[PDB]
Amino acid sequence: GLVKPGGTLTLTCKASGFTLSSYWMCWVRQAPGKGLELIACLYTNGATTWYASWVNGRFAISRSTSRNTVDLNMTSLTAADTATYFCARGSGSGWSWFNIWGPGTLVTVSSGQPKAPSVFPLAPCCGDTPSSTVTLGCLVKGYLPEPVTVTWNSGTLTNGVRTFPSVRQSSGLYSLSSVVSVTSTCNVAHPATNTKVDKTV
Amino acid sequence: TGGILHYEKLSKIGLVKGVTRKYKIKSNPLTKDIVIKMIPNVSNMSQCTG
Ligand SMILES: *[C@@H]1O[C@H](CO)[C@@H](O)[C@H](O)[C@H]1NC(C)=O
Repeated sequence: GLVKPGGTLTLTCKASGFTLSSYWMCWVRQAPGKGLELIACLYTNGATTWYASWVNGRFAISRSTSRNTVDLNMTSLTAADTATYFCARGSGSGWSWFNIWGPGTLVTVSSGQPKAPSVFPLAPCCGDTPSSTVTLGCLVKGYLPEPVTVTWNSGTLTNGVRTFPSVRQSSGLYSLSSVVSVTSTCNVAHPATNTKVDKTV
Repeated sequence: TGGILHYEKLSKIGLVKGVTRKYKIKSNPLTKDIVIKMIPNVSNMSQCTG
């Protein structure tokens, strides 16, 4: 997900439910909070390619044809290129609608380098009166790569889980918050910085 | 049409007079244009075109 303005990145399809060579394959991109945009398809023969009008040779598709993978190459990246890049299979060998969408890979262009997340235990103090309904949770801030995973005590109780979407501060880093409710217990991992800390049950 | 082939002597040597036909040759063509598409439209089955 980390990349420098003007750098290069290579992605891969994560569908893995079929033989990749026998299907129509596009790469779909979606800027955060924006509409879906189609980048580039790849015919089953493997030489003929379709490209949108705006790429103009900036992106390129190929397949490993041995490991059953499909790649996308990027150059001269800018802030507009920050998006989630979806590998979409398209129902048939030829041009068609997509019925299988890959999980997607987050991509972030930024002058900053990966920052380890700051985890805070937010909780109503012990001094206030405890009601029958209690609400607890964790808080994560101070991290630069967008993707976060918020699990809770290894996820054995997810009935009251309520994770919130991330938001940027003015300096470019993100912060989220998660709350729970149980009768009168938190692990957050950030893979890009490889931090998986969990304390203060 | 008339006779200028001396058909009697010809008949004696095995050439019997047959049918007499007119002579018609093409002329004055009428020109019309038409488009022929050598590639079919496969939009309704594009998924299986490959
Ligand atoms: C992507 O392009 C760059 C520069 O042209 C090149 O160094 C890199 O090997 C390419 N990656 C792939 C997977 O083709």
